[PDB]
Amino acid sequence: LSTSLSALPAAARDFVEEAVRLCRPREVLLCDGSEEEGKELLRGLQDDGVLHPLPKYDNCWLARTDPRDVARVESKTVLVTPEQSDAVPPPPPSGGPPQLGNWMSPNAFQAAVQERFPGCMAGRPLYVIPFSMGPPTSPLAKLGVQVTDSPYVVLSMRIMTRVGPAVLQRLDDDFVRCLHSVGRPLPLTEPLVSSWPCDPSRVLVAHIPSERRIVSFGSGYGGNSLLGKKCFALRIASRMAQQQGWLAEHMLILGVTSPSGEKRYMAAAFPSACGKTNLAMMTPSLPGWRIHCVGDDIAWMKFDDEGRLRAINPERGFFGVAPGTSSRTNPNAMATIARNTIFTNVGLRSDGGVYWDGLDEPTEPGVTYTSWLGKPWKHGDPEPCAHPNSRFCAPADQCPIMDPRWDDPEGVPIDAIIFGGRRPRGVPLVVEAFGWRHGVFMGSAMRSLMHDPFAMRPFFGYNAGRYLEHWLSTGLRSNARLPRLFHVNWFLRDNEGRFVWPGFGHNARVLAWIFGRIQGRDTARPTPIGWVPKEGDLDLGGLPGVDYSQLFPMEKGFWEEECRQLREYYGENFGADLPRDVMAELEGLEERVRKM
Ligand SMILES: [Mn+2]
Repeated sequence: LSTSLSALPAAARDFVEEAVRLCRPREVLLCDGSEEEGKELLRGLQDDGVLHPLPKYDNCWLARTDPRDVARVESKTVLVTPEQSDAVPPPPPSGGPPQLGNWMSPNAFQAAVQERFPGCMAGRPLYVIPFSMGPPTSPLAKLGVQVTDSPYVVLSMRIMTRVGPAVLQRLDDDFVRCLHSVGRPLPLTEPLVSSWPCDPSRVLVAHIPSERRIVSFGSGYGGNSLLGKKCFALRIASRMAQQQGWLAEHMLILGVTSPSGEKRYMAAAFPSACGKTNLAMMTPSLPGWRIHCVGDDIAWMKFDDEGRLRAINPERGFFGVAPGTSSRTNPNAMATIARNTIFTNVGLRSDGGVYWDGLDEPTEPGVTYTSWLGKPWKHGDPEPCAHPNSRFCAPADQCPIMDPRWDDPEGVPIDAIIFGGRRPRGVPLVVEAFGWRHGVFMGSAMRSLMHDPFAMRPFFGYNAGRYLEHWLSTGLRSNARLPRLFHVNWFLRDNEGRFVWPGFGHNARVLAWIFGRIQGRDTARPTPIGWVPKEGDLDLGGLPGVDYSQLFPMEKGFWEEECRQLREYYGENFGADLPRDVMAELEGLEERVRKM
């Protein structure tokens, strides 16, 4: 933290001074990403009452939020473009709520800024955060400058991105301007809740791609405030990608090594509550196989000169949902979050540790709890101890299975892309697409019952139909080594309501099959929905009782209904903006189902 801004290049300096004149902060501080700066930020945050130390652990801290500021606010998140059709398809003609993004006109956007930002930082320091999305020297990396009046945001951006000097050395006119304020100028006219400033009634999270700009007001929380995380890495980036010939995706990236020494990388898009982080840092249950984590949320991908799809993880840390995390379910995540971690809205224990539903850290008898609301809590309370969207924010380099190339500037070659879902019936354990367009259809048809195409539903940066067109166009690249495309479902249930598939480390068996398919192996049989593993070619050795026929249902009734639902979904939500090739795939599936 320094008041000297002379190291900022001209365009970055211009942006900072614009924000200063608008927001009227008490002082202006340039962040350098150093260890000493982190200690300073922590001290101020503890003094402000925002952070509780967690003396059970090594340098971990707990923040709590105002109950009105606990998650991304989709209804207040908007794309700002001169033409509405550049941002979103036509409104559902039957009058249903728009579900592929919100549009705000430039006129309306500017008027909204003018109601909110003038003088919003009075009495507060403004912090300048120069940051890189990706290793700063990667050809796939992109820079930003975020200004904010939240030390909490500064601390978390330091973890989630690359911040400081090394970024400054690369900074020119080409960066994303990221303007943030909690919207609580001093003096306060009423007490805060949990020392957490916000302006919930006026929250606005705006994306202005034509201006390389993100503007976020009134929330201090994760997806709204850490502008690299979703605003930049998916919304702004997806539009850049469409214009510049790459892909910015809501995908984990992992490396899979066979017992015989070959390594393949795979990306996977999962909607919420499908075990995304459990897959990305899985400990495999097939002897000889290794899994490494490259990232568990965002993937930026571009074809190289040889036609290989190269991916980087543009983030430097994990901002993960805490509830459910345990040594039983994810020992790698437990190791990642054991030190130098900021927890938000989890429970606090009398022994100075944390608590959330599912946590299995041994604790002494007589240990007691305080909920994320600051109230005493005991098991059986109608409310959870930790908020369901409570988070850890931890450096990625603490994950024991980080891939050796997780921060390699060249990126890793992707040979499979996996779409995920959670269905009790109908959708097989694993299916491979018959080709590129068929796979793009599978991605567009993902569910979460809600539809979540490519797991991008809340994160489109431009017309979702045109994003599907971009995916189709991408497959036409001359001499591209296109990854094979798959859809997986870990969550089929049997007649008794128990899972047919044990999941977790056994998911490695599904990755092993996919690995073999990448290798050109003759291990599949055709079905109306795509290729499935032949019985015997999916390794079920050591899984006695697991019933192959239950893992690969082929139910005509289910698919007839699924087709009806998709047709209605496409018609209402994409209309004329749906690419013909996608509709053609639905029509093909319909005809194949007719003959089954
Ligand atoms: Mn995500």
